Amino acid sequence: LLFGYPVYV
Amino acid sequence: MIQRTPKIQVYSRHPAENGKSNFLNCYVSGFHPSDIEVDLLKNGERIEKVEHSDLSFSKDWSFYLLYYTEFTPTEKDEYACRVNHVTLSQPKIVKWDRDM
Amino acid sequence: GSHSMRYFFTSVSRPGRGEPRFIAVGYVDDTQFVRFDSDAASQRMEPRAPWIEQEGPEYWDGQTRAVKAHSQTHRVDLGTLRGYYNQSEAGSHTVQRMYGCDVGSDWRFLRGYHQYAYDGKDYIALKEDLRSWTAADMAAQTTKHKWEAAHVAEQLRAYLEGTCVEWLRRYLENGKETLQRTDAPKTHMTHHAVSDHEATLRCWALSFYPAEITLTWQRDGEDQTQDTELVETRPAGDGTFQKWAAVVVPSGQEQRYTCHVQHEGLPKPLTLRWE
Repeated sequence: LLFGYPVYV
Repeated sequence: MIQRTPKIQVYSRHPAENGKSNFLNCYVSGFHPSDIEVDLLKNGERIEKVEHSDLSFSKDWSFYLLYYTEFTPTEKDEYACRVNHVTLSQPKIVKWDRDM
Repeated sequence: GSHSMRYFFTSVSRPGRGEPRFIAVGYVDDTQFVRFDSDAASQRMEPRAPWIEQEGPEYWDGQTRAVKAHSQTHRVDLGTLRGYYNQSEAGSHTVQRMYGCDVGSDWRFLRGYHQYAYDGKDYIALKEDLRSWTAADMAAQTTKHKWEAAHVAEQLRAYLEGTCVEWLRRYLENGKETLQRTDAPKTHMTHHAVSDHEATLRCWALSFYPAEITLTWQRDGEDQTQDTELVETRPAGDGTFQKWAAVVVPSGQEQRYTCHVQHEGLPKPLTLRWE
């Protein structure tokens, strides 16, 4: 199951 | 920018036996960037119905793909894989050797 | 035995030819189970192993939503990295991302990962403590600082240690026929003459799962490492793997050489000889 939170570089 | 040459292996799914259905595979790996051109050849001509695996990559970030098509080998038909990529000046052709 | 789940994402900018190409794939050990391709017609996360096909519409709808959210963050990332590296709008660039978890042979959490590369090189990686970041580039520091301040590691720690391994365990149970199987290598040798005074002995391992395998040659029981041609383990296309190893055997010397095969599927390691 994918990670559910947005990550931006 | 980083550019890594594809390694190429051309081979069948099952041990090749004339008159028995099989899959001809061209495995390309270790390459960067991901744009690559891969064709399967039957007696020198591009085979039209050729599928590929979903792009993925190894621990060192280099990509790998399997290109494949259903075929039935015969004594006389020759097969090969032809690859072009930014690291290759001209298309690299690897012949199928029913022994590699 | 030990198991892993990993997701792999590739986003490639295509200046003048639309939105970035985005591909996501998920694996449990060496078995692919999901895919998303932004160029495909469905626009959905899709099954790639039979055991995941029975998960149901809540799963597929929610994994389609999450994977599209990952696409969009990489779309923004390409623009961010171009700025960071003072790169032109003309060139195509690549972001890659991998995350996931390992469990040990007790099926307890063992290790977690979350890492990025830009144009083929390490950009940023979560450290093994899941609390700190490794960042080599100057440009990458900006990301590290942003992430330290937003407590991204803490959020990632909770996922990798909890959700990630719980869902790995669910998959292991649901795909037990596929994932908890081993296929032992089926082996053989071939012999081909180079010339009159030497020949190539090739030891083959076919139809094995998982991919990890050791194939070596010895000559009078001495390892022949420098003189063995070994090819990369390759997929057969049916979920199994293939590998070979060859030595050049001068005339009358076939009996000196043994090929040694180690693999989880074997009840004991094999010693093969041409005879």
